[PDB]
Amino acid sequence: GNVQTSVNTYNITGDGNSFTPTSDMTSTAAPAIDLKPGVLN
Amino acid sequence: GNVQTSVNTYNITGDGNSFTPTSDMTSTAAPAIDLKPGVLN
Amino acid sequence: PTGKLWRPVGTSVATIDSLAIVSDRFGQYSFVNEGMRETFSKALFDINMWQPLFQATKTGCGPIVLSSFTTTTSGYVGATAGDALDNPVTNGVFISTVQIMNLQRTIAARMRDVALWQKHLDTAMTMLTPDISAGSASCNWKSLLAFAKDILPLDNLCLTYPNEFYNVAIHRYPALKPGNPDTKLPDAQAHPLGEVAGAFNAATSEVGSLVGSSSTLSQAISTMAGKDLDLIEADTPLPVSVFTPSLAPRSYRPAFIKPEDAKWIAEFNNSSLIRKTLTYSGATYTVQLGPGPTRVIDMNAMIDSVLTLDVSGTILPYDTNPDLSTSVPAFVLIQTSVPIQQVTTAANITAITVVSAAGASAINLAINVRGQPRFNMLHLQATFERETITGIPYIYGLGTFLIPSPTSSSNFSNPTLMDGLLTVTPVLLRETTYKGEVVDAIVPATVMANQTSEEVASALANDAIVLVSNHLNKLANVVGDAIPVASRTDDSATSAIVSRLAVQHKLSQVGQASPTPPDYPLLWRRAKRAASMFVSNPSLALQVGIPVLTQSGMLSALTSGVGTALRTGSLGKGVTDASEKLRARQSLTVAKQAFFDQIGSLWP
Amino acid sequence: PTGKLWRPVGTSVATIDSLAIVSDRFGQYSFVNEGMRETFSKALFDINMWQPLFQATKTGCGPIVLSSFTTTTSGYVGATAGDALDNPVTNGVFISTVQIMNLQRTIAARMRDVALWQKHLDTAMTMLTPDISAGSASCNWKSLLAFAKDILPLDNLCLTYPNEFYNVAIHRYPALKPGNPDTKLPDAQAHPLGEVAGAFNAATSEVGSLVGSSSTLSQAISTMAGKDLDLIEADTPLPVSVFTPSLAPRSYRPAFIKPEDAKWIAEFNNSSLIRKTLTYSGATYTVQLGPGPTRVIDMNAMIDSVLTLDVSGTILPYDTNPDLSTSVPAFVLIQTSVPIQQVTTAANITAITVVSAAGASAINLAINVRGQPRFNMLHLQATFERETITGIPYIYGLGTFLIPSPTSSSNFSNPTLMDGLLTVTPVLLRETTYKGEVVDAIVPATVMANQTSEEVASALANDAIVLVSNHLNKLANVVGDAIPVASRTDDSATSAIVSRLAVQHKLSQVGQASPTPPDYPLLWRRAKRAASMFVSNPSLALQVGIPVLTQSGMLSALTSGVGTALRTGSLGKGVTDASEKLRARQSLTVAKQAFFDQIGSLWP
Amino acid sequence: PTGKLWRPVGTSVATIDSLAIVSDRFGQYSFVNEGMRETFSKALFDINMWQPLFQATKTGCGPIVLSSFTTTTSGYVGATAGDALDNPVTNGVFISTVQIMNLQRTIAARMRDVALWQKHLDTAMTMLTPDISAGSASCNWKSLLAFAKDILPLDNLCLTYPNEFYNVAIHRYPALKPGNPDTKLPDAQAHPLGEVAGAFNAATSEVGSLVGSSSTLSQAISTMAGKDLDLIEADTPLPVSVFTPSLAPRSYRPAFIKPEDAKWIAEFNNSSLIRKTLTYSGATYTVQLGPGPTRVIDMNAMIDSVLTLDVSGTILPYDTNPDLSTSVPAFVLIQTSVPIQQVTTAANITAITVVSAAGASAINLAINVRGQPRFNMLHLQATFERETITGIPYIYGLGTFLIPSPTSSSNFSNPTLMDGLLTVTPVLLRETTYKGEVVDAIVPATVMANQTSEEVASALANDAIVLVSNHLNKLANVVGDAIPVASRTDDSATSAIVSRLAVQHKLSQVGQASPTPPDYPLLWRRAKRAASMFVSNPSLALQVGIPVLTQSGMLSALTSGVGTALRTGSLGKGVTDASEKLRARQSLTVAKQAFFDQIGSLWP
Amino acid sequence: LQRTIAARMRDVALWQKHLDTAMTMLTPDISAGSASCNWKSLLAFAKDILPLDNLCLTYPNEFYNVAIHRYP
Ligand SMILES: *C(=O)CCCCCCCCCCCCC
Ligand SMILES: *C(=O)CCCCCCCCCCCCC
Repeated sequence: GNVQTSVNTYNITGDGNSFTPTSDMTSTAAPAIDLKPGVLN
Repeated sequence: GNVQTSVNTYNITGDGNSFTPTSDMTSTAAPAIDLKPGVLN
Repeated sequence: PTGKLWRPVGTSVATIDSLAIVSDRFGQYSFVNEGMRETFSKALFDINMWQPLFQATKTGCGPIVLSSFTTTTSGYVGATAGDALDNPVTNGVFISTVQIMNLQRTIAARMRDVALWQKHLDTAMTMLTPDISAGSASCNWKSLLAFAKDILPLDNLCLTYPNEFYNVAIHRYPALKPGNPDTKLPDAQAHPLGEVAGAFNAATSEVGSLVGSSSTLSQAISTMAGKDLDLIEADTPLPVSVFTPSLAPRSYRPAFIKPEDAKWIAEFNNSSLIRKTLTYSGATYTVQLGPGPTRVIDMNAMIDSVLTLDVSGTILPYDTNPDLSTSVPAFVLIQTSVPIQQVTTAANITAITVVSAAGASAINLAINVRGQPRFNMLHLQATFERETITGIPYIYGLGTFLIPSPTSSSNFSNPTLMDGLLTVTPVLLRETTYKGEVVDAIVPATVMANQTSEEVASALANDAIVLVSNHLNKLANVVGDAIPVASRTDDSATSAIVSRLAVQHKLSQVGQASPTPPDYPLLWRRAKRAASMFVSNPSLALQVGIPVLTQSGMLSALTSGVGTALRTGSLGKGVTDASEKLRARQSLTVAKQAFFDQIGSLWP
Repeated sequence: PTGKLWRPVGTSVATIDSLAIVSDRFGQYSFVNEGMRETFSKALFDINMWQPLFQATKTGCGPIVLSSFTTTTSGYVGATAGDALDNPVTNGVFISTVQIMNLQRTIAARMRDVALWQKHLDTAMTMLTPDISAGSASCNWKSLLAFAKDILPLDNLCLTYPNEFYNVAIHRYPALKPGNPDTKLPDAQAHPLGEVAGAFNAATSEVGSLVGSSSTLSQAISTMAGKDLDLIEADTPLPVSVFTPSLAPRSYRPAFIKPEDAKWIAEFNNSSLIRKTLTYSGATYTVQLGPGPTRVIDMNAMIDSVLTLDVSGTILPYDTNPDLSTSVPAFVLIQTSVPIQQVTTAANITAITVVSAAGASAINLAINVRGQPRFNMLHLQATFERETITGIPYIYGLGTFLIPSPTSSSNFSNPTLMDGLLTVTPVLLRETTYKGEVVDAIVPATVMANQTSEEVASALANDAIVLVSNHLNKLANVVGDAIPVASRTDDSATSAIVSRLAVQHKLSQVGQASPTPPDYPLLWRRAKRAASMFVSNPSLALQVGIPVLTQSGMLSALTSGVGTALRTGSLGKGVTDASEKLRARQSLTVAKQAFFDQIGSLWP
Repeated sequence: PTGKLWRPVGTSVATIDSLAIVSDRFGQYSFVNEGMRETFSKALFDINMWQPLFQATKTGCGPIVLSSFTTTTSGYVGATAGDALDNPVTNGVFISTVQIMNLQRTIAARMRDVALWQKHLDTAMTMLTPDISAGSASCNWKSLLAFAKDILPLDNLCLTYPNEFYNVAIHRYPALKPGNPDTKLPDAQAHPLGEVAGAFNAATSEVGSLVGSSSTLSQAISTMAGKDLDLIEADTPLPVSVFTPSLAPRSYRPAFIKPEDAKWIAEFNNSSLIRKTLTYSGATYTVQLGPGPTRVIDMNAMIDSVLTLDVSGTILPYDTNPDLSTSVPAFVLIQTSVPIQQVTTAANITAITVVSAAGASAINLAINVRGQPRFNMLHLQATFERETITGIPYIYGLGTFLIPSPTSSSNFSNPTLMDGLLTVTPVLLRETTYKGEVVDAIVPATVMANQTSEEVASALANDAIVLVSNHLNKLANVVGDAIPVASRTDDSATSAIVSRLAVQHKLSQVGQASPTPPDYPLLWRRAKRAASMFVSNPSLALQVGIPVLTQSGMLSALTSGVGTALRTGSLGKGVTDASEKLRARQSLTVAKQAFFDQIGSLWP
Repeated sequence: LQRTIAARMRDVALWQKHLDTAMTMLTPDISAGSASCNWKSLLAFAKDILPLDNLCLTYPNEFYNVAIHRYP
């Protein structure tokens, strides 16, 4: 967790972070991208 | 394979054709076209 | 915008009422939003492709432009006057009803036309696997052709139009590269109409196949949200409906199932025999309840099903005790006064109804199979109904024998035909059964590590256990499928569990010398086999005495992990073992190149 | 528009045949329609996300803009000169072939890169279930971190780049809200790149989960149209193909199946024994056809399959009648002159072929398992073929014994090894079997309520019955799945049936005193268990004597209901029991909050 | 573009750093790309539809325009400053986080609202199958209505709002055509809001149903790429993970399985008996290894599983040899010095551990079922672990009896309880087993035609064979499903094989008189049953001695054919037997028209 | 300049290893006079020997161009 500083806009051990799940926003990237023949073109 | 000539831009027995699969372009047409109620509209 | 187009019937001022679906002699113009043109274009595109075969065979009628079925009207387009008012579209592209009819029956008529040819092109195309998945591999064209000139059966359509099918083909198989006319050489690149799609399906060596790994994920995501794998070990009443129990009729072998191993089956454990009588079809028979305990299906705790006790291949010793022969085997209910397991003698058994006898005695149902006469496969069968047993505190279903005359010979026989394979089929899903009671809701978490080794395999078709097993089984295929719970990759699944074991083993160490700092290399590995043992045999998580898996945390934990795990797979999840997977694909293309080499010699 | 872009050849105006694909050295420019940019953008978007990890580890090469693989050409873009003429596009955005190659191998190369890291981020993320589905629940960050500082195994990648992975993470888990730099406090809202998608997956308390309930429907709709559940009880010839019978090899236990319970199996019901002889491999053996009826597999009405009669664990009494030992058990065909069931004595049996004997007599195949010597699991096995039995009116497959010397001891034995578990596997799907005849088409409606209790379980692998069972079974999972046939919600399924019962019971009341006005509360409930009994055990609808379900209306009715029922579910079908379902999710988040509370204390 | 919108925080000059997610009091504006508006519009569109029911019941709040949740900001929109710099969008349409919240909870709240009504509308709509699939068929409206006025149970919502539900309905069922106000007659055409979608689902008589045939293909394509059917007979090491083995616990019946038919099970084939002793729980018992060979589960070659030997319904002759009674049946390991199958007498058996005994002797576990006392269904069960047997060259699991006192009576008994149904469940997927060894990778091609008839059915739960069977089984359902391997259509599957047979039979003819020119009509037909026999029983392709199917070419061939075959089906694949399929649909509509005719009379 | 030369150094160190098992797999180095070996054969030969997991079979004239600069 050693301080970095600019590489990325947020420090991990940074001031006032906060792990806190909300039933409201179910974390998700993009897995189901459609590529099948008919659907991709 | 009898010569045709114009019907289509390519003769089958035409000069220098070439069957040659490439792992790169998996042949593909359009089978999975989406038509289900919600998805077609 | 979307929906049918509307226009101010009252003119000029368009309010939420001065509108009206602009219908007319053509039907109603429905708007053709951007994406919906992608489909009808993608559909027509796949037909235009077959242009060279439509002319050749004088069918068709020219290329089908989607711009022939639409129009350029303008107005407000919504689903209802109210909301259509907020979509003023000018010169949008709408397709009138009567048109939405042709673009339909045209794509349908043409679709048949091509579907046919397209089938001939194929039996010839795939008839020489034009698809490899690692590196390349050619096959000198002359041979290839002069070869299929053979194989192809005389009723194809690739022999009547070679380079009328070939031109259609070139656009579907980037394997066949036509020789350019003004340099008389191939092209290196292959330009099939499916240019992009075909590029994005190739098994890319970096990661298996985007089209594969992508779906195997969205597929799992579907299930995860669908069945309701989430909430799999929820601790609170849940309607059986929430478990979508279907096609669920499990079969057994009672007269073997211990009474304590499955509440729905009590036994007459009494000293002597309990010969009773009953006038069935005139003739008087004697139900036995012989020497042994004679386990009988209890009626209460028996969800109005369709009990069908099959008695076949099972022994039928009418050879020794002649007493057995002559007795028509039959499933019979038995209402007892005092509760069974307390019912001593005949005077105790209230009444006995032959709910389903087998016509013809035990000497026509037989069939000699090497001395030991067996039972000609036949199915006796009641149709128990929750309320037909209202009030009646004690009543049991028993597939016994109904001896026409008890004797000394049948004094150690005990005619319970229950050794047969009985098949109960819950005929009324809404109601489940648990621990012997009939309910309308389960409490998942309750059924975990609460059954015993066989208090599971002895479950009753569509009972909590069988439901809290059908459920885990889905969640078991989502992990088995999407997540890599079968390699040393300490995946998201076996990872969710490891965090529980830590937090658990960590507080059990709090208070007292704490001489043991948590392990972790040992915890990771212990939770790996825990998550693995689950994917393996989903059931286990119900049996009391299973390491890790049966602690309240896990599962409730696992699933919610596996959950978010699927909702992030990326696309290149296939990178897992995409090395040996790749090396195996090159292995195949090397062997397939070997094939083309013979096609290339034999038919020069 | 769609397809490759085309400009004419001769020049000037472009007339069909004057237009050719504008092939370029790089490749042919194929148009990139609006939606197809959504994908390649959605794919690149998921890669750019990992920007902070690409720089950290000096891989990558800057953010991948999709605008680096395309171009701004202009011309006519279609699938063929003819139709491309109706898509004049100006300065459209096309991607050349050689480019469609990089955007491919780039997204592939980068996809590997991230697929790896993305896997480490995960074993650490899901390693503390950042996903709840009811209300909230925090876990003081310090602890959390100082905790994973432990668990995470020394070879992750979340320990080598904490806030290089954290920055990637913040965009995937709206659970981790980074503390704002100039107020040093969270944000309430969480802004992960998947802003919308993640919003629309949360288990919304009003209705289960839109992403779930939506798919569970489109999923069912797929099947409904696919297999051809529609037309499930159609009354007219249907090619077996229409039933896509696959992976279909059912196994039995003949020598038990009554001849009338399944046409494909006749029996030699004759008075005495029928000892015949046959020189097999020199040695002369005697086929027995012993005391009992000896049910044998008939050859006609036997779709050229792969019969594999297994004889194991089954008794082998060579102990008593020594006659039995020494005889090599073997499956043998038996051509009889007079039809079986009319074949009295030896002179009647034309010939007997040992289609597959077992090397080594019956005293090496044995194995003592408590007195009663069993059969060492071995599989005899013919490969019956429709025409190898041409003309031959009578012929039967019999898995008998082939005794090397019949004696008085084997005078009541009857060596039929058919008591073994035979497994026929139709090896030629196109041809089915019904009521004893081989056909190419079924008549669905005919097979409904036409089999008996066991004229179903005794069906022959890939025969109408087994096909008209594999079919109902799909339709049974569409209702079981999508429709709520398992709650008091008088669903679309049990509703389609109720309307039939009414219309039915209503005309049966017409003519005569009509003293009974139709019920309805009783009809709704009767049809509810009818639709329910179906979802339960799809099979039943074939057995003669099943209430409601077996009348011609139903099914043909049911399906077409369930049909339209799926094509309207809406999206919020999950509103069903979305109350207890919700209350169960809060139940889990309360227990998971309990977990975070320990992570929060133990590791302060 | 896509992602959140950014703007030059440093003003004017927007570089790859002078950007910053434009967040604020509303959250972060995320861009709403063209297609993502299709969804939220398609979702809102399906809600607006229910407008007439929202006003009627004073709920709702006016029509929901998607233009109420968005905005018209402008800036650069990407996933990260770097890539967002290449998407300058002006006056794009973004939805702020707090808005992405309402459009969410609104569509959710409204979704409940309608989900309910929408359910009532249905029990009434489908309650008269408004959907036929061939030709038309009316039902005079008066009757219809006056009819449902009955059936519909008193708690619907279609009785409280008839033409408040009717107006919602008219837009979902193009069956109900409302009578036009100013000509008081129908309309011929029916204009339901789902105008297009409903047009493209009708079972078009040319080809089954586009929505069906389309999916049945994309569905198969998913699998083909997913599981990894491709590479199905790859000849090279493949991680077991590549086979996603899940929910895989197979059960047997040892003490029957020949040792050579399955390496994981050796037998003590020794002359006399081998009575050993062992102090178990104080009391001294004698393991027997009786008269017969007593096949025992070998421990090496036994993937650390969960062996659970069930002993029930199986005979228990304590009646004769009294020696048997009193002995507690129990699964026991047996470490032998000299390798088994070479272990002659007691002094040879190193030690014997009772890994799991059954409390209570053999006279409480019994239960008389007609003379022959059976075993009350009970499950003994070890938990074998790879390494608990480290070093130990010879050790075997044996479910024997443990007699408390061997006698002359038990001199021909042999107490192996292995005749029971043992169920091994691999508890650690990563490791597989092949030919007796434990491995981490299979070599597919090796397992083809390498097992014997029963060297397959005797496979050990999660062993190469069982894995190279679970795999073919998927590929078997892709062909069975998508491809027409069940009609005389010489499909792409049976076609890929035919080309192999030719190329094969053609070179075997090269060199020597070549008196036989290849056949083809006979080859097509031979390969048709080969591809067909595969779809039928996928397994066979593992057994030595199967025509065609087991030559190295096929399969590796088949799949790669079936592969490209699915990636071209077109859409109208349903044209296959779309004639009888059509004629069957007309058959149903004729019978359903018959129904409407009664609804039309009974309730005039 | 350090971690780049390091990251890239890995990248090449790998390929550079495949190029080699194929290059030295035909001693491209003599130390007295010359000695050729007709290219066709040479290539068609290594097309064999080289084990299926090299990287000189997946990029022939993508490795060849790297090679030409290391083997005179
Ligand atoms: C410094 O690296 C100390 C360890 C703190 C974080 C290491 C990784 C564990 C936390 C992950 C944060 C990013 C997403 C999980
Ligand atoms: C003339 O027609 C001789 C036969 C040569 C081609 C006939 C069909 C076989 C080759 C197919 C080419 C088009 C796609 C397979």
